[PDB]
Amino acid sequence: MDAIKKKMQMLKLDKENALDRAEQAEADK
Amino acid sequence: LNELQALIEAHFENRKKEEEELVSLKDRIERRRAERAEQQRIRNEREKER
Amino acid sequence: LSDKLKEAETRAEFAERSVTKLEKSIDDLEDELYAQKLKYKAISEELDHALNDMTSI
Repeated sequence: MDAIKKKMQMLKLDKENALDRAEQAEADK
Repeated sequence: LNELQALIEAHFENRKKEEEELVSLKDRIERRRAERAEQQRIRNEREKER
Repeated sequence: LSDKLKEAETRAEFAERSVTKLEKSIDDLEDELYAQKLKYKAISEELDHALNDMTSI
């Protein structure tokens, strides 16, 4: 299931980026 | 990732088609070989009857 | 020759029985290979078809 090892990484990046923003958005105050 | 799409379909389409065809193609070869087994049974019966 | 015949007949009968045992074992292998392929590629290849869907999303 390499198709999702790869989809996982894509979604992981999408959330990590959204999360980076969630954390920054809160961190920015 | 055009490759995930190429792979998701290549894995499925190339294999389901080639593989299921081998299943049924060989099933017929096997059935014919099973008929040979029946024909040997027939041959053995005929030799005994003669 | 009577003994050679009984022995050859034993061999012929042996071979008929051995062949019978192998007629059975060839059919068992013909059916086991069949069943294993029929269930194995049919299930695991199906599982790879399911991969096509399982790994979607």
